[PDB]
Amino acid sequence: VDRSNFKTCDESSFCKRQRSIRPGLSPYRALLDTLQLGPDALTVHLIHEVTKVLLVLELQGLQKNMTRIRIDELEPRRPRYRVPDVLVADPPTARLSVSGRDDNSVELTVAEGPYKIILTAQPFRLDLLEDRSLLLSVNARGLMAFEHQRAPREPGAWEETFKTHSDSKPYGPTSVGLDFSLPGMEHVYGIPEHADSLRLKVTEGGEPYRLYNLDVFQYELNNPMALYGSVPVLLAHSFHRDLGIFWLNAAETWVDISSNTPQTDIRWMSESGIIDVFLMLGPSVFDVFRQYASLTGTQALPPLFSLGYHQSRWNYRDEADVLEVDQGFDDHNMPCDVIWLDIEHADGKRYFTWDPTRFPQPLNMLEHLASKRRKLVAIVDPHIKVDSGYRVHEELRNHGLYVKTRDGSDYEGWCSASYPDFTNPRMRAWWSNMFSFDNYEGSAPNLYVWNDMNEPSVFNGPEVTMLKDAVHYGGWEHRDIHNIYGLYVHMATADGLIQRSGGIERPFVLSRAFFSGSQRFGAVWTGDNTAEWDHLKISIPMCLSLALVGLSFCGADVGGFFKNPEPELLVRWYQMGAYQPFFRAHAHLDTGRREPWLLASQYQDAIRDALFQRYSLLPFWYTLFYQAHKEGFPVMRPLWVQYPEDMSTFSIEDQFMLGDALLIHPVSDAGAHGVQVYLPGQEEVWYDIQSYQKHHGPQTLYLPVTLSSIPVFQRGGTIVPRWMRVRRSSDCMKDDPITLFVALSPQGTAQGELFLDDGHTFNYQTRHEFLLRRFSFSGSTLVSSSADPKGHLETPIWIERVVIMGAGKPAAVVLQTKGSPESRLSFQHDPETSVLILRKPGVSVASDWSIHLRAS
Amino acid sequence: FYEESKPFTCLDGTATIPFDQVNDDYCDCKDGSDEPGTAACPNGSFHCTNTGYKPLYILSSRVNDGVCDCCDGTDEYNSGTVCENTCR
Ligand SMILES: *[C@@H]1O[C@H](CO)[C@@H](O[C@@H]2O[C@H](CO)[C@@H](O)[C@H](O)[C@H]2NC(C)=O)[C@H](O)[C@H]1NC(C)=O
Ligand SMILES: COCCCCCCCCCN1C[C@H](O)[C@@H](O)[C@H](O)[C@H]1CO
Ligand SMILES: [Ca+2]
Ligand SMILES: [Ca+2]
Repeated sequence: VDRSNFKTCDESSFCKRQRSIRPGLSPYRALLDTLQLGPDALTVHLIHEVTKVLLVLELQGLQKNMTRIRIDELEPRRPRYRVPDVLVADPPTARLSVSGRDDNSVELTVAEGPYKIILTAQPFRLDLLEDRSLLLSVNARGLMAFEHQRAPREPGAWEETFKTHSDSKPYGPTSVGLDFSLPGMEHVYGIPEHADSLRLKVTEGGEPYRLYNLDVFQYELNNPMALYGSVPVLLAHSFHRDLGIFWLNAAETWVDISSNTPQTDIRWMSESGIIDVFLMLGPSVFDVFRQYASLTGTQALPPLFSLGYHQSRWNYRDEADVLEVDQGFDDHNMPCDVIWLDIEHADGKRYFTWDPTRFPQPLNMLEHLASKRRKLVAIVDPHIKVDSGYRVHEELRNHGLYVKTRDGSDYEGWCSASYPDFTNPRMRAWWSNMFSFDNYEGSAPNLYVWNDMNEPSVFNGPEVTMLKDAVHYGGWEHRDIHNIYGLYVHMATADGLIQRSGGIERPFVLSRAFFSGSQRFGAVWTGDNTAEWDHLKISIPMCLSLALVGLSFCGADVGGFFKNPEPELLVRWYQMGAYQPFFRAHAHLDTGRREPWLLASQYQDAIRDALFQRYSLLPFWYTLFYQAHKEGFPVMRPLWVQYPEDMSTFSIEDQFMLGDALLIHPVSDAGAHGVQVYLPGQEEVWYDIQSYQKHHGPQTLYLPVTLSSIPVFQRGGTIVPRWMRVRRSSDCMKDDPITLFVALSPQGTAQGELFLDDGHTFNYQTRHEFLLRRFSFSGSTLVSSSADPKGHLETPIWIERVVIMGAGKPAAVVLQTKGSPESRLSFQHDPETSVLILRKPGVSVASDWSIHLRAS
Repeated sequence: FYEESKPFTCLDGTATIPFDQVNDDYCDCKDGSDEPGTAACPNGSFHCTNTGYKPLYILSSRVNDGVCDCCDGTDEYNSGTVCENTCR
């Protein structure tokens, strides 16, 4: 990376001004005579003792253990930005009652308790408690700073230059900032996107973490530089409790983290807008996930194919190359659901077009892929070539839908191109309509989309993005809206794919840039990584930081984007990627071809094995995504989420869990012959899924590995569903029989769910056409029951096999199901591993049934 | 009185099963020899008879996968993809 192209805090005048304020007595005080209390909010005026500027605090108790704090100017020269379209609803409130009051303090009870809020007038402070336990303090270090809007027109407070770019800054200094104290918290996470550790570092002696969507060429590791996306949500975990802080601000934001009896302090500093913060009081991490999901929504349910394997590069040359790649997967018995078309497929990077030499017959190419039951993804970026012959440009120019400069002319980034104003709802409607099959000529139902460079990336712009003083819908400046620009591109594209099908088909859109709420629109990836071992390692903490803040559909380019990976690294990357939510191999223009059959046989075989593992686990992945969509729980999880009292798991980032059932420790070092696997849980057992060897927790196991090894353990007490008949794509498999893998707990019990639907439409929601089954094992009986009786589905899917780990040899196996006579199943048992295989149950997955193991 | 027919033995000698477990859509033989007509075995093969032309073998996982693998279309017999004969 070239660090000189990106501002450090000292080079961002508002960060330098805010950060220069050091801990001390706050000049802000609440004027308690102005206090007003209603059923939905408490309001009170605050005053800066020196400047005499008046602010208004709107304090609200909310349902589901949350508190909202909003601070704005009492009499502003002009309205300040308030983030739209991120919140899914107006949050239901909880009544605040005065339970104590003196000349300097007011104690408020939330509903009928146990939560309480103490407002201190001088210096202004808020304390949040549950009964007598102090959870969080606000402005404890006196770092609140609210720069009021001065008469429009010291160093860099007004006009400001960065390199050769001048920001005219018409409104001058308007930054806002506030600090929070977390007693008992030593571990904090979130605020992606940074190529850094899962457990966030203290920023005291260096740079704060930066949240400003930026295109960072050849980004480096273990540093706080802002990357492509920004989710201003921070989670705090201890043995005793979980808390979350959601700072709803779309402007450039810097986050300072400091430690201190153990306590972590967090400071947020934003360029513009209001102070709008949600405190999510848990108490469990799952309660924090539900709290945050109630505010910004849940992960969109991916169509099943998008959970398969994706093959990409910059670029497949032409139709013949795409068809050869497609045929290559089949000739080498490697499954693949999607083939991707990067920027060279279009007519000279005019999006929604096709190069007439490379792709003369796109509908025919799509029909060929459809005959193989595969899909294609085409790239569509939010920069429009300034060309009078280009219909998209002509329409956007004619309708005035581009981002403008202050003089009212359409902004042009030279290399020229204009930028549609995705903050304008009419522009988003126009964009969505461009995805109709009539408008996007050459597109078909098996064509999906990739939104790249949507930070927006502007080659000749400051920090490779848009000028701060560009003008958007409603007269807002680019500085006010920056971090939601990408999200709007993602949202409008997803809406386009839904609309083109008449509202029936679920979308699939991959986006580079993102914000809070982006989980509602599709997948994201960690951008332009590098073909190196440390970038393979960092894919875990980066996608975990994303999972914690609601973005479950995350991945990193398999093999690395830049440079040529050695074959061993490519194998380990396929193994890692096979156990991550978004699974795509991708590569830069100047790299050698790396389709997996180009390697020597040993490497091809290890890659095929990884692909087979992923495809067989599709029913499990689909069920975890359904649970993310319904509950807001992450798909990929840090171990501390499942073991909140195990302090040894709090910083782990070389392993992760999928739901509560699988623990994964991918090999991530060249020449490794073993891995140290931490298997947590005081009364827990773990089964090595390859050998069926049982291991008791808590322990660190040194597991031997070969090139084809993927260290995966199933937790005792779980039931994992698989499609053991691996075919060429997920569409081929989606009506096939299921094998249930039952891992018995030490108490001889297990449970697990399975979600099934048609794999691609909204029929599960509009017609309740789906199944949600619960499988439960206890005593010597395995039972299938409905986990949601509203869901009905006509399906040929049946149970072909049951594999029970930790079981003794029965004398007889009996299956009962309504409408059939009692059945006797044959079985096989390995006494060394205590693995029992039940042959061909033969029952519909839609039916209730029971299998009883008789000791007879 | 009545003599019973003998059971099926896997071509690899790993098991002996009644002929009702042959093409019963469950894999009983380690070599896949009990399921030549279905997608049940991970190492099985399906024979494209391609009457009049060169016969071909395909992977068992390509039986009723909804994709036309045999030129005679016999690999797709219960999938909802109706394959045309393209052997010529
Ligand atoms: C809201 O907060 C309350 C209080 O912390 C939660 O209730 C507690 O849940 C824990 C388990 O996490 C129990 O040990 C306590 O006994 C419960 N306390 C009380 C007073 O009920 C509650 O679950 C939270 N609710 C939501 C929706 O997040
Ligand atoms: C200082 O930088 C000098 C070099 C910069 C030159 C322009 C590079 C444009 C690349 C755009 N785009 C970025 C995506 O993250 C990739 O996944 C994708 O393959 C690629 C092509 O569409
Ligand atoms: Ca059989
Ligand atoms: Ca077929």
